[PDB]
This record gives sequence, C-alpha cells and structure tokens, in this order.
Amino acid sequence: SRPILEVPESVTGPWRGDVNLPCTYDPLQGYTQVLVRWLVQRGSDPVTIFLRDSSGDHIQQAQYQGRLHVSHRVPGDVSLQLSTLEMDDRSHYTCEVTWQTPDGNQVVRDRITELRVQK
Repeated sequence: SRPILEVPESVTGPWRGDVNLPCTYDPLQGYTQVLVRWLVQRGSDPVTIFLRDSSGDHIQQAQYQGRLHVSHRVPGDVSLQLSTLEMDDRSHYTCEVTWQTPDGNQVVRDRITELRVQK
C-alpha cells in the first residue's frame, strides 16, 4: 500500500565525529517523493533544520550549513549525516517524507529517533 519509513529508535554517535541518522524506505510504484524534512526537538516544537524539495536542498540555519548532509544517491535513502558532533546535538530528530500517491493526492509519514553522543 503506502511507503514505509525505516528509522531506528536510537542512534549513538561519537563525540567530535560524524553520525548517520538512518531514514530509509523501499520506493513504491506510483509514489513520487516531493518533500523531505528533518527536524530536531527543542521545546514545544520540533524545528526544521533541513528541507529537500524540487528546488534542491535547504539548510536555513548558519549553524548547520556545512555540517549537515542528507543522503541522495540511492532512491529511498534520506538518512541525515551530522558532522563534528557536540554534546548539545543529543536530541530527538524527526524524519518526515511526503509523497504524491497513485491517486494524485499526497501522504506524509514521519518517524522520531534519538541521537546520543558518546565520548
């Protein structure tokens, strides 16, 4: 039926190193990826830190420009790579993908993961 996001409940990354937050799905006929959003939890809101759409990749925040990259080569792999991990990077991250469906409407799916940072 619908695409299925595959996201681990938690990921451990090395302090000062790099980590991949996996977010993948098996592509399905008739479902066209139209948006990928990654968010991080701060307070009452998850805040957007990355968007990919038909105009390309968008990292609005200067603090993430140059340390945040999202997988692109393999269809269905939209894992987030975070570089030079800080203790402050420990948080819940949300991977959210939007598809156009065979019927012509849209569907959105999201999954939360926790990043822990280990010395």
